[PDB]
Amino acid sequence: NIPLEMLRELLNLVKKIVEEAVLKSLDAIVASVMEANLYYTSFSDPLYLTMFKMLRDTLYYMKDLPTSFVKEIHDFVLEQFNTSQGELQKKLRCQANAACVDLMVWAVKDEQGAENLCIKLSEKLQSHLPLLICCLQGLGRLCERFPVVVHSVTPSLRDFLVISPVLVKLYKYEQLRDIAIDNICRCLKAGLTVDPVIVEAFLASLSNRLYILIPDHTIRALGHIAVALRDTKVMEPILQILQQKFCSPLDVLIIDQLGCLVITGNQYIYQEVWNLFQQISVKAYRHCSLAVINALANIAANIQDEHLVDELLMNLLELFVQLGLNLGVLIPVIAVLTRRLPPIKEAKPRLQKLFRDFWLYSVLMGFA
Repeated sequence: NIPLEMLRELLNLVKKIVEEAVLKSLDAIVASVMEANLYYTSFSDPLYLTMFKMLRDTLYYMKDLPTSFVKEIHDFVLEQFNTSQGELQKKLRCQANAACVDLMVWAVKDEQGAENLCIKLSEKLQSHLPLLICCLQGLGRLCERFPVVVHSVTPSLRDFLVISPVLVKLYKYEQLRDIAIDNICRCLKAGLTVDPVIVEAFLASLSNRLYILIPDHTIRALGHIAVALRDTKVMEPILQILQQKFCSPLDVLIIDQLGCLVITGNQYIYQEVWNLFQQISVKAYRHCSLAVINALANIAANIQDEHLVDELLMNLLELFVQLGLNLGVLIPVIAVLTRRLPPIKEAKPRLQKLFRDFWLYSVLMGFA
């Protein structure tokens, strides 16, 4: 229960300490002391960064604020931003600038103001790195708060992803990419929260873009959105898209995505993916022969439905007994699966027959 006048005097303190003349005087006395003869060298940038960081933090989570206070806060941050940013267009000031960005997005309460903020950030994006990442975070948060401007911000984020010279120069890394796709997923979920038809338009647009090294980014985004909507008319479209998108070293990470897709825990999806893997194994794209079993190695450790566990165990036992008619690589996954279960006492005699056949084949081949 902080009374308001303490906030007012804190604003007075912060506006008094951001004076530049006092900084110049401190620099002059620092020079006098240095020439008179110590850890710090220049106080201006560190003091400014500390003061802006505390300004951002100490007014971060505080709520229940009427109109005059927030409008004057917005005045402070906008005038400081205009004075500061419009001068370095010729180091550590970017952190303070990003603090100003994070503070000013809290002090907005009008949809038109949000639209103006999005327009300015879109203008600055399509051309310091902390400033860009904080701009992306602010765009994501603002889109999360206001569902109206989602269609306004949907293209601005996609055009950068589908087309990034800075990333190309950096390659010759991925944190910005993953935070960007996370913001994309948050924007999509916020949009579909209010409008049940925007997601269909977005998936149609991404399918059209896929039709026309962008496939790697597209596949990663598709995997991220698919795992994002695991709970929720939405799983069937992505299922059919991934079914129809098959077909080239680009197939290495597709099954990697399928391994994560297995986690969702749907009987039909599990049957489809297991049938696809069985067909691939029977045919043996020879290069994928290793990759697929690697996917199994990842699948074996990420199953939580016991029904799926026993079904997978039976399926791989049947696959092993069928392939007997090269076979020494299928044991590690069985060991990993069986190390997660207590010793078995009795079950369906089908399991007993499968185990007996497996041991018979093992002793025939002399693996023991």
